Amino acid sequence: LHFDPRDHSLPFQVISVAGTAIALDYDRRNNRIFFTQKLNSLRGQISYVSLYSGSSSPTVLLSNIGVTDGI
Amino acid sequence: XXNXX
Amino acid sequence: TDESPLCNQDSCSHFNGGCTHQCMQGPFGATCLCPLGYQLANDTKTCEDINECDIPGFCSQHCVNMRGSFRCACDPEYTLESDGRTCKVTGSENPLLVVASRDKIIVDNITAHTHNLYSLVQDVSFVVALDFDSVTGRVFW
Amino acid sequence: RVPIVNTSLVWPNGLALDLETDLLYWADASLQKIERSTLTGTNREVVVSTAFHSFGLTVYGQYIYWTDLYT
Amino acid sequence: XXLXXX
Amino acid sequence: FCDYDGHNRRQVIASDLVLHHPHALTLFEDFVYWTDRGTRQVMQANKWHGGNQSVVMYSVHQPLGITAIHP
Ligand SMILES: *[C@@H]1O[C@H](CO)[C@@H](O)[C@H](O[C@@H]2O[C@H](CO)[C@@H](O)[C@H](O)[C@H]2NC(C)=O)[C@H]1NC(C)=O
Ligand SMILES: *[C@@H]1O[C@H](CO)[C@@H](O[C@@H]2O[C@H](CO)[C@@H](O)[C@H](O)[C@H]2NC(C)=O)[C@H](O)[C@H]1NC(C)=O
Ligand SMILES: *[C@@H]1O[C@H](CO)[C@@H](O[C@@H]2O[C@H](CO)[C@@H](O)[C@H](O)[C@H]2NC(C)=O)[C@H](O)[C@H]1NC(C)=O
Ligand SMILES: *[C@@H]1O[C@H](CO)[C@@H](O[C@@H]2O[C@H](CO)[C@@H](O)[C@H](O)[C@H]2NC(C)=O)[C@H](O)[C@H]1NC(C)=O
Ligand SMILES: *[C@@H]1O[C@H](CO)[C@@H](O)[C@H](O)[C@H]1NC(C)=O
Ligand SMILES: [Ca+2]
Ligand SMILES: [Ca+2]
Repeated sequence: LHFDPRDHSLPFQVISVAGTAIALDYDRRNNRIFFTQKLNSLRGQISYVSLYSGSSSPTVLLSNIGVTDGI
Repeated sequence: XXNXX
Repeated sequence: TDESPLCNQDSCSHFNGGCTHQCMQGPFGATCLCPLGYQLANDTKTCEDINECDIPGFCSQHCVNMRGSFRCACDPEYTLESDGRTCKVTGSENPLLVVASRDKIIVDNITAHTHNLYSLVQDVSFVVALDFDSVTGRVFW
Repeated sequence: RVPIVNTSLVWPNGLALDLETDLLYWADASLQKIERSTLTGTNREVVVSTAFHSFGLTVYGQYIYWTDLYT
Repeated sequence: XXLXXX
Repeated sequence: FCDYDGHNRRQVIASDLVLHHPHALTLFEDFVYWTDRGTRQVMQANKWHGGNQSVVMYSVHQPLGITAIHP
């Protein structure tokens, strides 16, 4: 989402992920966003995806955590 | 409501 | 900070430094100061009056602007407070607030600011409009 | 580990930090307001007097962005 | 809520 | 609010989420009271800057009409 309310162009195409994503933070150096995924209300993952595009897909950094509401 | 996800 | 943005201003010996009021000539050039109810000009050349009546709700009724102050007055139903800006109703009668929920007119006693609620009338089915007549002390709906 | 603000918070879902001015922002889901303060929590103030069920919060430039779960 | 009181 | 000729139009609450669907309105001294059909409440605020907001009461049904009884 652009900061301009009058700009309707999406900064990047929507990225699909497994489960339900919750909390986000961006890494400037590698252009990657770390995000938590909540699954079956009992388990969770921390995954990242590259914003360099080039057909990049999300991959998991850590699993078997649980509900995780902050990064 | 409920303060979950 | 030695080459301050406020430097190379003449000392107050330069005919009060052109300030229209009390004057200061500190380490940062010079500074003009104004009494209460006044403000500095954009170029700090002269003091300028605050139009205290141009800010809404500064004075509750009939604000009047003076050269360096303000004058206020309120309608014969109101009495001015210690501060020359606020007035309250002169009556011993407190306000009551009346509202129309579907089944019931609700009256609120704003007495001792406690907000004590009670019904006005029992037989009501769907009230929409509300007003009152002070001459006969009746509530219309 | 010390508490910064601990008086009247219920459901502080959101928290943000502005490096430019070193103020701390947070949002309450139940109180439905967004508050600012110094890092020490002294100059506490209310920024938004009704923010509904805010979850996330982020400050960039001159604006604070927050997601609302209710609307 | 639609504006029409009815 | 505005003059009898519509001049000097001014805002006492604007760009505030606390209004959802206000219906009717009342003044007394320096307070304004209004009924909200969305929140089903009657509110109180300072009639010049909207700044000192509170709920007067919660209604089961939509509160439609309001008036202040006073000479
Ligand atoms: C919301 O996200 C969940 C978790 O990833 C996802 O399951 C929902 O999409 C659909 O849910 C159906 C029931 O679980 C399932 O039958 C369907 O295959 C699934 N679709 C995909 C693409 O996985 C998401 N729902 C919505 C409304 O966004
Ligand atoms: C609602 O407002 C009326 C008017 O102020 C109150 O009636 C008077 O209350 C005082 C203090 O209790 C008494 O001295 C008077 O005798 C009352 N009037 C009558 C006719 O008796 C009324 O009490 C208020 N309601 C509440 C609960 O505060
Ligand atoms: C809320 O936080 C304040 C600190 O900001 C707590 O105040 C301290 O409480 C301890 C005892 O637990 C005292 O020894 C300190 O002197 C207090 N500090 C100050 C500056 O007053 C307060 O106890 C906390 N309250 C709750 C409910 O946790
Ligand atoms: C709400 O009521 C408060 C007091 O309960 C008023 O607070 C003062 O308002 C001025 C003008 O905006 C501020 O500069 C002061 O710093 C406030 N004083 C204190 C002790 O906080 C206030 O005017 C009312 N309205 C608003 C907009 O908050
Ligand atoms: C004072 O300066 C500001 C900034 O340049 C300008 O916007 C404003 O209109 C000026 N006011 C007056 C009274 O000259
Ligand atoms: Ca004046
Ligand atoms: Ca609306």
